[PDB]
Amino acid sequence: TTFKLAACVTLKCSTYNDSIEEEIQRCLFNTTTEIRDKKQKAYALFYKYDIVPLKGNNSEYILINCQTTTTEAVDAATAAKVFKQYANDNGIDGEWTYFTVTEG
Amino acid sequence: YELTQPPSVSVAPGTTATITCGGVDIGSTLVHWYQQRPGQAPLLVIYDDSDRPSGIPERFSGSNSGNMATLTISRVEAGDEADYYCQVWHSTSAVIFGGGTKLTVLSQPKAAPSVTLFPPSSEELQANKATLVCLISDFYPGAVTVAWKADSSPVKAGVETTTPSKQSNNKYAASSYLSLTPEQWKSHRSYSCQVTHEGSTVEKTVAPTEC
Amino acid sequence: EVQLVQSGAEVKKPGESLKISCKGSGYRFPSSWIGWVRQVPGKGLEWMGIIYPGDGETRYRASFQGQVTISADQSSNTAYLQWSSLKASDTAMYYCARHGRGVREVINAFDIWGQGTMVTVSSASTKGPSVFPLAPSSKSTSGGTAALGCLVKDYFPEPVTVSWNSGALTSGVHTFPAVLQSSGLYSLSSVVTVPSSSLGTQTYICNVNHKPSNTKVDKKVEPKSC
Repeated sequence: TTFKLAACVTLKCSTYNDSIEEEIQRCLFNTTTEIRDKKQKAYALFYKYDIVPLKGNNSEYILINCQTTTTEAVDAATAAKVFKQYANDNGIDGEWTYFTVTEG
Repeated sequence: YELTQPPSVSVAPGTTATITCGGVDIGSTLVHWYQQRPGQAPLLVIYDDSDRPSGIPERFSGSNSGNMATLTISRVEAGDEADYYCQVWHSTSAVIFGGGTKLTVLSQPKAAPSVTLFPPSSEELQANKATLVCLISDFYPGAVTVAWKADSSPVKAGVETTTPSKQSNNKYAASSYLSLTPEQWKSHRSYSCQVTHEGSTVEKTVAPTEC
Repeated sequence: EVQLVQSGAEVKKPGESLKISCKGSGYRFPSSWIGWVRQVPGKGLEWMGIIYPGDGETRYRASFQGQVTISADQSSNTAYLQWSSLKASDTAMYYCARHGRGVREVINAFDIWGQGTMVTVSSASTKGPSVFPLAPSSKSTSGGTAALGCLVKDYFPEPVTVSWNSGALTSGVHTFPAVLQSSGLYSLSSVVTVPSSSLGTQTYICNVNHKPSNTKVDKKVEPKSC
């Protein structure tokens, strides 16, 4: 019983002026997890807080990129173990469901 | 923490150019790219590695990997000739800039530099002073590094180097002087001037025993 | 327009303090860092310091610590850089640039730049050039052609004129730009290429004119006598 996993990442792209949504493909994949992690680790250094809202200036949308892997296990429940290991090996550890990992 | 940018970059018009920025584990941070035309303030052309401020055309692309950041220029135009710098914000070292890379859009064939090295004169040593002169003319593109060696040991003090200038021929000229006391000159076997241009160095040497 | 404007160019002497300014318009001053960056002519960019006016926070470079001071007038939307004592090494172009504060909406890099202010420190006193002859030799000759020239050193201010044999000679002459050395004094070189056969008979003479000191000098460029 070759199981499947769904590693999902969330994002929200700034809509370009008069662009077909078929563009956002790029806008979607240019901003993967690693990029989000190093962007958070980089802004922290010169980060200053201000109450004044800058979020209400433009129009944009929210979307998700999910990828899927597969594995075969002789045992039913052992699969998850491997998954977790592999996640720690190459992926972010989101919340887990039955298999689905969500970071958002 | 230093950034290794290449001194010179040259490509033909309408072809894609690339500019490299070498850092130790540089992929673990965000790199920005700035444009500076000679005599003018810098201009942010790329930030967050790929994003483009307004007014910057799609011709500018950016990318970053483990130990190398790249800035790509498509549909190169003669208007994009200028100095490009990479910059980061290190965990400890605050802001760091790349050494700077000069990009030139070719208007003529590349040409190597005419390098001449001149020891100090006699009349100058009787004045208890000495100067080596390394003169570089007729080279293109217009970006050349220089180094000096006293008996094969590098030397950085006493060196004064000219910013390349536009020779009348639409080619470039430049010069570098090294100042020494008569004794330093007389206490070395040779002195070597190394002029690098487009990944090609010319090493010219002289010696106090001159004739 | 979101723009920054910097004060006018200044020329000073070592030891005298100096304060320069950076006034921005079109945005909320306190919601953005203001960085100061140095550029020696013909050299890279050297980040000196940065200031967040909202808290007044300042962060300097290891080197530029004791030398400079940064201030922020929030009421006039203005940033200031100051030296208590100047040096020669501080001669350069200085740029002030805005920098986002670490939010996704803003640009987190030096987006807006200023025109720049030139700061020139030179105790240099009007001085006349010394002229020396760069003689040809084996290492100055390759296949018929042979190079020679004149060196003009330790003169201020600019300019000087170099001719060769009273302007008669025009072919094969390169007069190089002048270097501004640490002492605030300039130097340059005039070179000419010529056939080797001529080194023996033809006498070559470089004429140097520095009007500031009324210093006219003609040097003969003799081939070294071994």
